[PDB]
Amino acid sequence: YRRLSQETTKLKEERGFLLLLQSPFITKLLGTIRLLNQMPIVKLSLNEVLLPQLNWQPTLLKKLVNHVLSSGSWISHLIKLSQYSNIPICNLRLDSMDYIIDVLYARKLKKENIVLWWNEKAPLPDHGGIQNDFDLNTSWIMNDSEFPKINNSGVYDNVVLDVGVDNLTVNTILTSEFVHDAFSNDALNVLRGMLKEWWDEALKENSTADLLVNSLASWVQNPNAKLFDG
Amino acid sequence: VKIQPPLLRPLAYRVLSRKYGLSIKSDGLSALAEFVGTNIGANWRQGPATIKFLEQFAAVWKQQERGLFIDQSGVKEVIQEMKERRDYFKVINASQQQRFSYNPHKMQFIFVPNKKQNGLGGIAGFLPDIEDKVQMFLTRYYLTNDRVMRNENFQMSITPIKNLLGRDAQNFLLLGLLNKNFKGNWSLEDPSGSVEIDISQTIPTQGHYYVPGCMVLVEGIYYSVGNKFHVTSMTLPPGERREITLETIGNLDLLGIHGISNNNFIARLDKDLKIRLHLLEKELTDHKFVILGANLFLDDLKIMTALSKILQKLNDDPPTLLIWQGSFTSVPVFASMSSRNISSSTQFKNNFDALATLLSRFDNLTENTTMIFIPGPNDLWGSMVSLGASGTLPQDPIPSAFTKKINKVCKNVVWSSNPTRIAYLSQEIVIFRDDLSGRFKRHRLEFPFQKVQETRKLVKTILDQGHLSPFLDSLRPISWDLDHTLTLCPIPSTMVLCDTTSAQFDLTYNGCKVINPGSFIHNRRARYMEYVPSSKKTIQEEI
Amino acid sequence: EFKDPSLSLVVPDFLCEYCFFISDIDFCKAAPESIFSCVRCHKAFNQVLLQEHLIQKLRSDIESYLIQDLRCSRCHKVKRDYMSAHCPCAGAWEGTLPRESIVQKLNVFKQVAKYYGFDILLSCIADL
Ligand SMILES: [Zn+2]
Ligand SMILES: [Zn+2]
Repeated sequence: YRRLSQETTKLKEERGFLLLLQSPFITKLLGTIRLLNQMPIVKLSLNEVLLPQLNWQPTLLKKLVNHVLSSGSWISHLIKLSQYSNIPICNLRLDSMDYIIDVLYARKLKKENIVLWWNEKAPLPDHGGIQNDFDLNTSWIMNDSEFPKINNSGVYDNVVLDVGVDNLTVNTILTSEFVHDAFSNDALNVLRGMLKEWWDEALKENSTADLLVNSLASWVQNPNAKLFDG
Repeated sequence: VKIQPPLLRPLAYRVLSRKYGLSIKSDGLSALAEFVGTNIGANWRQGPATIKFLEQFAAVWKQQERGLFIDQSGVKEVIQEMKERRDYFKVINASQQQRFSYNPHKMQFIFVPNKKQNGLGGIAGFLPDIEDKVQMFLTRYYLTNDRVMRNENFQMSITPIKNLLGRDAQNFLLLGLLNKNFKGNWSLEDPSGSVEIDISQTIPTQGHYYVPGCMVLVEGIYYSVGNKFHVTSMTLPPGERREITLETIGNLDLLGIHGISNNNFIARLDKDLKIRLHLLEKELTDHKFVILGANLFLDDLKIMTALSKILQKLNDDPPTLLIWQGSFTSVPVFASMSSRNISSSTQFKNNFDALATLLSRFDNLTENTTMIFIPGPNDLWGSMVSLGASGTLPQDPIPSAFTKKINKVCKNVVWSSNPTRIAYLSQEIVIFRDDLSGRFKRHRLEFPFQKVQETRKLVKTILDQGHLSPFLDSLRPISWDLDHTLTLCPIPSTMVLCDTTSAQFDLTYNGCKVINPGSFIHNRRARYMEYVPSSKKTIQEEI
Repeated sequence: EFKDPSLSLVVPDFLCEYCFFISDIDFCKAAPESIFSCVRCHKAFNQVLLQEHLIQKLRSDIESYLIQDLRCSRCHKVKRDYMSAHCPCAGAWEGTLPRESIVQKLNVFKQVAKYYGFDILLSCIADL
């Protein structure tokens, strides 16, 4: 169990390279070996791996072989995302799409004259310290997430069309003082223009823009992403 | 020698039915038979020893209940006799606190049956009924008014709000909930009625945090042109000491360790108080308890290193009670929308599993000291809905599903609510973990017109108002029935007023001593504080 | 007289990362092999997330009941006094959220937690 340090040291004094890291205990492995802080490392956390308690050799072999022979495609995708998003290599993750949206939206607002209300390690917007206080209106607006529906029972002898609606949230976003529950319309217009240019770029053969527009709604819902607001 | 019950029956029956006692059951006869079997010998010819042992049985059994029946427990009183030929302190949470109501017209506290003991509780018994929120402010006002009336200075008389309707150009003294009406003006509420206030020429009594929701004594002149009470001075009601507060109800067993009261009868005790006081006066230095700072995080390496440095020092000399307070996770736990990484609940469970490993190398502390854990603002249950913000005050303890290894590693661990009460031999302690300085500073009411004074004002206000949370339902929602746990009545001797926004201090006032532990880590220094039960303090740090 | 032989317990806006797809889910009325998988893609859901969201819903329900308002009996005006015996007219206050509704909801939570193997939700209930 001590050979990890020896291998890391020999790799350090044999070559100056990037390291692919994949484990459910990324911070623990970073803290166990002190030589890891001296090299640029890219993290590729895909956790929640388990054993079948029997015949684990072929499944772990499959995992390792697909990882090693798909690392090329993984790094190609990471290079594409980085060279499009103006973000360094080691600050990106394959599934961390919300971070790019956060940084670009914050940059656009910084070029504007609007306070970012940026927050870290806390899923609440920064309001100057007032946000930690309990309030009736806020507590009512977080928990009213139910969506109504219409159902008219009966027997129909006529033909009925079963249709499906897609991309409703993006259309709603793009289309359309006194009131205290109102969200700042400046930010709304800023993000509307952002989404419009996003749609235009995704139209002209851009996979990254299409994927980011797809993930926009999940970013909106998820409070774990920074720059969140109820 | 195996006896015949018929030839023993008269000896028991005479003593337990003619001189003293009554209603001996068959199991009582069997227990007395086996007792005679143990103390066998020259019996049925030995007078004194058997009858004095029966008198000792009476002296053991008459105190329990009423002693008019003897069930299978006869062996239990026999064992009591055998064993009659630190302990005596308890820690209680807000969930199991005894419920005592109040009635103004008779001016006595009234016991209320506990829904846990008499109710079923199979599905949902913890839900309070509707009228509790109606009666909670009434009870608070009643207690405050009684406290004001018992004061030596006030024997001048206050007048109800509603009686101010017909007169004018006369000064009055009143008290009531100072808050905001629906329109947006400041008003005083009384069980009779409400009026509008005037602040433009108000001179206050300095040293008080005038916050909406606190009872205030108001002096001014009424005017019937509108509905404006032109105030000239505002002052919080004064306080009272523990002895005078108690003596009005004798020495009630509210936090009863010797005995408890119920709906059938009421109890009292003062004979053992001086005995317990003298017992406390000796071997008190050996019975030391140490508390740490707040917001101690079980995720970063620096806090673990500091805790290991503290534990290696504390292992050789284990204290009696060790209290762990503050939030144990630096990030609030809530719903996880990612299935690719470690879930928040699993990470929270993992944070405590390391503590079980770190306690394995300190067997002295584990073996000789009990553990106390107190939830913080953003533990599992609160931050589940409040997401790290303030919420309901009677917080549930840490769930048992996330502490399955601490209870096996250590032989004495207790999880309590945010307000918790411990009853020593002659001391009662309340611990209350939350922020007060910012709450009072931000919502301080304005009047048109060196860091030790802020804590002075905080202590003075919190002791004069006599309630842990002098705020309305809008700011801090409170459970409808458990509000009695937050009432500051028969005020405790010592308050562990943990606050992350106030400097450490050791103030004492009005017969009550208050201690204010700070954050466990600050400016690359770690600080923890130990209190000697002899009204002496010590502060120690390890870099 | 015919009635509905089953109750309803719906969790709104459950997200599938493999599709960025948003839909509700009924823990009582919907058949199995659909609670544990996405509607469009046939990818299994994570169970502890489901149980955590159920706990979130239950705690939010309890808080919402505890933070309710009071309404008069005869007239339906809202209570506007921090302390008062009853309405200026005849009638006593009643809560907007009745007790029987939340009692039945807790009962259906018990039934749901008993049908499937949900130890964490059982421990969540047992701590009350
Ligand atoms: Zn899917
Ligand atoms: Zn009415």
